[PDB]
Amino acid sequence: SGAIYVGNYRVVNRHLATHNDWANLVWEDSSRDLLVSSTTAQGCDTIARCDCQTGVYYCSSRRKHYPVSFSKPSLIFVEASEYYPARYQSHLMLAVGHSEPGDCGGILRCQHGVVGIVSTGGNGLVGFADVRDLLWLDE
Ligand SMILES: CSc1cccc2c1N(C(=O)N1CCC[C@H](C(N)=O)C1)CCCO2
Ligand SMILES: [Zn+2]
Repeated sequence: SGAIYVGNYRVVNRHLATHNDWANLVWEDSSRDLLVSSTTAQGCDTIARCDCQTGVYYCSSRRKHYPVSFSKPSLIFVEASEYYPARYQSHLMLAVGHSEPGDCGGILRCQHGVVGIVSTGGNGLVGFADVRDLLWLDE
C-alpha cells in the first residue's frame, strides 16, 4: 500500500484504489496501473521532472529503503494476475530488487523528488509506474 500526495491530488495504484477514490476521481489509466483522486487538503510531495535512472525505493516487505538503478519508462509485458489479464503495461520502469504483493504503492525517489510508485514485480525484479510525465499534477 501507499500513495503520493501533491497539491489537491492523491496518486495510487489503480488496482488498490478504495471506494472513496472512485467517488472522487480525477484521472485513471488501466494500462499504467494509475488512479488520481481529489483531496480536500494540500499535499507536500514534490514530483521529479528529470531523466534520472538511479534513486531509492521503499520496500514494505523488508521495512527498508533500497538504492536502485532503473530502466527508462517503457511498454512491458505483465503476466495475468488477480487484478489484470495478460497485457502490456505502459510507462513502467524495472530495477533489480526485492518486491512482493503488498509492496505496491512504495515511493521511488531521486534527488529531484518523487519518480513513481511500485506497481509490479517477481523474479528478483521490481517495477515502478512513472509519474514524471504527468505535468498537470503541479497545477
Ligand atoms: C509488487 S507486485 C508483485 C511482486 C512480486 C511478485 C508478483 C507481483 N505481482 C504483480 O506484479 N502484480 C500484482 C499487482 C498488479 C501488477 C500489475 N501492475 O499488473 C501485477 C503479483 C503477480 C506476480 O507476482
Ligand atoms: Zn531526478
